[PDB]
Amino acid sequence: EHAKAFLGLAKCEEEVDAIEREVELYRLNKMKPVYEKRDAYIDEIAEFWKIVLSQHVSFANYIRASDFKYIDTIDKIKVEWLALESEMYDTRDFSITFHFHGIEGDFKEQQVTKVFQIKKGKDDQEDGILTSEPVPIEWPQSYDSINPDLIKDKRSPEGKKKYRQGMKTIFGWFRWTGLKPGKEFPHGDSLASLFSEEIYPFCVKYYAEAQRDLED
Amino acid sequence: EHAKAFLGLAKCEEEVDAIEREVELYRLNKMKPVYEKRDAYIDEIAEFWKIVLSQHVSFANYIRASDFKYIDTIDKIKVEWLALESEMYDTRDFSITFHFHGIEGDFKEQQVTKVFQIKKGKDDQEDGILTSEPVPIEWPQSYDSINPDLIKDKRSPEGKKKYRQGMKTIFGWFRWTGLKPGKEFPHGDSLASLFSEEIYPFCVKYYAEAQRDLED
Amino acid sequence: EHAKAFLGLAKCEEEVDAIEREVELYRLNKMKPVYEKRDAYIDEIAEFWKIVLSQHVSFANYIRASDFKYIDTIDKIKVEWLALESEMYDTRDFSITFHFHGIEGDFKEQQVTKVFQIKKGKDDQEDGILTSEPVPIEWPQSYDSINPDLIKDKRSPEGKKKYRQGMKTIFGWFRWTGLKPGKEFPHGDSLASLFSEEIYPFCVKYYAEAQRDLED
Amino acid sequence: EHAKAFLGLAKCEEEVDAIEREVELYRLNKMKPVYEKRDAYIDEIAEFWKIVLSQHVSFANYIRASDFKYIDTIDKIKVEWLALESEMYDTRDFSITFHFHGIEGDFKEQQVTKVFQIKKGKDDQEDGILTSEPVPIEWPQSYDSINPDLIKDKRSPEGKKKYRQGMKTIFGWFRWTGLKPGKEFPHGDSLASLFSEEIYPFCVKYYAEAQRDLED
Repeated sequence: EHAKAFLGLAKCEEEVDAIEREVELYRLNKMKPVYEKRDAYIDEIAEFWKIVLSQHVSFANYIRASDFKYIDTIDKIKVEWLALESEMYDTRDFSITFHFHGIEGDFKEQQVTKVFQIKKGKDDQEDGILTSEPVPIEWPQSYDSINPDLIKDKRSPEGKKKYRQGMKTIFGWFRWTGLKPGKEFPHGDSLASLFSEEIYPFCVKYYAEAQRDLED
Repeated sequence: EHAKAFLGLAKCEEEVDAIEREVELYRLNKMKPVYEKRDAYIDEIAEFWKIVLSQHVSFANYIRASDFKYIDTIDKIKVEWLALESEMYDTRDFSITFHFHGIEGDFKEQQVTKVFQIKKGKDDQEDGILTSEPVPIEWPQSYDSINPDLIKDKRSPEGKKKYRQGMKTIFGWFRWTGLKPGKEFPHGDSLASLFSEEIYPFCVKYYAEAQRDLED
Repeated sequence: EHAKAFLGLAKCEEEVDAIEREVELYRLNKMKPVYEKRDAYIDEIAEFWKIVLSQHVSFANYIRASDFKYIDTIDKIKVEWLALESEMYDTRDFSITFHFHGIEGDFKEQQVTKVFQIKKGKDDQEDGILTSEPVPIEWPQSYDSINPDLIKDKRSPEGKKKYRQGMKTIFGWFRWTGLKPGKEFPHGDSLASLFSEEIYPFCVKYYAEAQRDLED
Repeated sequence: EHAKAFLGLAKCEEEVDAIEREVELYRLNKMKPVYEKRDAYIDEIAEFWKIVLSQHVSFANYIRASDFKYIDTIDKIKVEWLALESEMYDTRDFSITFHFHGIEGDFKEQQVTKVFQIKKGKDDQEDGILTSEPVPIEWPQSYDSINPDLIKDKRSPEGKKKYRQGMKTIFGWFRWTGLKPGKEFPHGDSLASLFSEEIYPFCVKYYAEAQRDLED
């Protein structure tokens, strides 16, 4: 009845995995209402996101300094976890919504939402990896020369170069999917994790740290 | 009403911290019953712990190979989380219970339990650190020469050396407290964490890995 | 006897330290002529440095992406080791010389050299740490608002902020000394090491890697 | 022109590689005589190696604490670099010689030397990796049950287990070659590097540190 034991143990492991999911759902449910309250207070501080995003340590490593002109117009960010809507979603799946104030003559005021979900390929310990769907955004006027929608050739030496430059901008990240390795915005996956795991949850601590450095 | 906002945010952080604790209690409560069931099956495999303990990668780094003779007689381990009994305990606080089969003429069959709880010293980010109380154990006959209870001098060059050698054995770990840095069993705290965070929860995975290496 | 031995060993360590210096001098002397030859070939490839600097992995982490506009105009870099000129210099001491092509009406074409030398503070094991002297540079026109030489106040909340922003640019690095911890360009020392230990010696390997990726 | 330049740079890299070898030979030649002098003084301190080997931080991670009984009898270690004898040897190639005092009726007093040399497999960047030849050693009497030369079966479940246990002892390391990955003493290569790069060169610093702790 070592047999019975082994069979029993295998089933217990499965129950452990089920428990971890139940625990995570509990956490996400309880946190949802507090995030909504927090977000409401955030809306009362006009320059909040601009400050936080410029303060983060590694965020800046992902995007050309050129983009910051536009990143500075972000005045709202909201993350929502998809597993709260349906149990068919992995606990790590989420949507992220940005609002931009825009810039006269260059960049339209607009709201955009992107969705990220996990998938597995089997083969290798792989807990599974993030994927996303491209989502439309109206690019800044000045980015017309590296806009993939305006470049006619993108197959010529010059066109190919312009194309790759655009895909390396923040706007190229919006059409990231994780399904064409080496052909999309680099590390779109790690950027997404930065948001769900660091930036959205601890933004206030980042803001405080930034306002602290104003004094010394 | 940035003021109101800031005050509101500070309170929300506090609620976050409360939620994390509530989440942890939920996890520990749900897991308790599964651990009891698992443990029951473990009891049916006589050499389980001996195998697991010899299999772990880093456990061996903590104790003289000499001790393994006695570690091999362990036939039962149980961890219990104190926060389940009272909310005055930190979520990380726990008791650990060992049973030894013993060895004829050298080591008595016996059961011992040690308790670990967190404390903070303030000063430094310190999430707080583990502490424990010494607990009595009957040492193996052959360890008489480095037994702190039998060494008369322990202040002479020879006595001091014998004393330090005994405190570096597994049995010296049992009187570890974490309150006399540099004078007790080295890294008693990290060893304790090995048990609560790795060895007890994932013992089955370690056992399987060990039985897997039997084949190649 | 044991005495004699210990004195002998102490002297041998001293001889080891002397040998390490002798070995380093040999390396630097033999390398000097090859660097000069190599540099001559480098001068024939106009966009060399621009490409290499944009290619390095961690260089970008040190400076605002804004600065790259100007970093891209660097068309010459030369490192020389001061220990070759005098034995009073530590083997690690060096001068670094930059030439910038400039940008009409924003940034003047110019050549600048900075010197770095080791010093010790004693106590802490410290092999000793880098120091430098501030060296004058004509800042880009567009950097006028965060130029420490043009800010009148720099003590008001706005002036202090503008001042700190300028000191965090590449140009602020040029007045780094390592003598006012926390008040100068962050990690000026690690940046200097990047140049002497990685960028200058292995630039060609970085360039190749960059040209390798340009098609992919 | 550009052609000429590229050919010139390729040749300069080759010269760099040649220089590194020349520098290394210089270092090894100058150090040889100091090591001989130092070793002579080391021979006058009977318990030197025992203390040093028990003191090293990570050495212990490689071998069963059981082996220390025998490691404690080492009273002499000598490393020599083969590149000093012939230029056909890589700078990293070396021989290592141990002398053991032995233990009456368990372990014979004896001297053993092993040789390590680099080889390349091509493709993977591989600077090339260490290889060695098995060298005969008379095993301790008590290790008879896991001695590969005494196990008759080593193909039965018990024999296979005994065999693998022996190959994981320090004595199994002596027949390591690096030519049968996963079937020989684990990480024999990293252990060899520990000796040539850390233990032999800095033994004195380790000894001092150990004598420093002996009072604390």
